[PDB]
Amino acid sequence: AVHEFAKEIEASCITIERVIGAGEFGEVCSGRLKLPGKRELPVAIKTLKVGYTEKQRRDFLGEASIMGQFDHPNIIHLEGVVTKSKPVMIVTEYMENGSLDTFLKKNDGQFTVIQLVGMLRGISAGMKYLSDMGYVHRDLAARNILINSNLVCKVSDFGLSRVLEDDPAAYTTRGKIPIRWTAPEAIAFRKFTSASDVWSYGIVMWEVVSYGERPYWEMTNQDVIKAVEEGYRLPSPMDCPAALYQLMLDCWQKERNSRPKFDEIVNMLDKLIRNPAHHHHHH
Ligand SMILES: [Cl-]
Repeated sequence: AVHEFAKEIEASCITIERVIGAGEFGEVCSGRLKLPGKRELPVAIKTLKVGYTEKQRRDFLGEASIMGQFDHPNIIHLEGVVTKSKPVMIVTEYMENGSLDTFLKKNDGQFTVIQLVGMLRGISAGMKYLSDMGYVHRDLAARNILINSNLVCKVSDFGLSRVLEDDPAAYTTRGKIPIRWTAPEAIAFRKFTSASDVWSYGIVMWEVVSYGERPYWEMTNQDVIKAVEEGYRLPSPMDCPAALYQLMLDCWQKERNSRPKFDEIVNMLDKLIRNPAHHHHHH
C-alpha cells in the first residue's frame, strides 16, 4: 500500500551516519543513500523501533505514502522506504539546518526582509501545491518546517495531514490539535480546510519575522482562544514591513472565505521580493 507511492530501497544502499533524534515511532537518523551512478546522497532516516505494535507500523508507514504523493521543492522529498527487512525505514531528503523555529532563534536579527520573505515564499509555494493536491496539513508551524543549507524552507511532518473530502472542502477530526496555530472554526467545529492552513501560515509568518517567538507568549490555551474569538490579533514584530503585517492580519480573518488563497500569498510575496523599496541594499 505504501509501495504504490514509495519505492522499496535495498537495505545495503543505506548506511546510518548518526542518530540525530527520536520521533514518535523511533529514532531519526542522518545517513547516506547510495544510488547507482552517483555520489552518496545525504538522507534523513526514520526508523521503526523494535517491538512496535502493528498499528504503529501502519501509522509510521502511513506518513510515507502521504509524502510519496508529492513532488515539490518546498515539500520534503521521499527517497523511499525499507519494508522487506528490519528495521523498517523511511528515507527522506536531509535538511542541514533542522527546524525553522530553532534555526531562527540562533540567528536573531541576522536576516534581511528579503531573506525572510524568501523563506515565507517557499513555505507558501509548498502549501499551495498541497492545497491543489487535495490535502490539508493541520499542523503547520515553524517547528514543523525544515530549512536547508541554502535557506530553502520545506513543509514537513505529515502525521496530521488528511485528504480533503468533497463538499461545499473539509476534513473533520477524530484530536491532537495545536491550539495557538489553529484557525477558530477548526478549534470550535473541528472543520479543517486549506483556509485553516492559511491561518496557521499567518502564525508561521509571525514566528519567522519574530525569530521564533512562541505565538501569544505565556498566554494559556484558554487565554488565546478567548482573545482571538474577541478580535485580538498578534501585534507586528519588530522591523516588520507594514504590508507583511497586513498580510498576516488577512490570514487571521475570522471568516475563512476572506483569507487569501495560497496562490494569492505567493504572488504578494513575489511582489515584495521584486519591490526595491524592501531592499536595504541597491548596490
Ligand atoms: Cl514599510
